[PDB]
Parts: sequence; C-alpha cells; structure tokens
Amino acid sequence: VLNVHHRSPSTHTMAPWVKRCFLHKLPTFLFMKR
Amino acid sequence: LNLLPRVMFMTR
Repeated sequence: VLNVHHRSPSTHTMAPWVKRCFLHKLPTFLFMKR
Repeated sequence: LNLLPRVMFMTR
C-alpha cells in the first residue's frame, strides 16, 4: 500500500478495472465520501 | 529501458 502511493503518471497507467472498482463501489461501501 | 520491459512485461 506504500508502493501504490508513489506511482507517477509518467511511469504507470491506471487500468480501467481499478477505475471502476476503487472509485465508485468501495468508497461507498466503507463510508469514505471523497 | 527497451529490451528488458519487453521481456519483463512492463509496458510503460
């Protein structure tokens, strides 16, 4: 979880599944509210 | 930067 913090846009590309899972379902599942 | 990301499946 400390590796995914230091991922830069010039070295990695965010996949569509981590777009559709870690931004809409689970922030509403754990009361995060952006 | 070129040959080893082909083998190791980095792909930018």
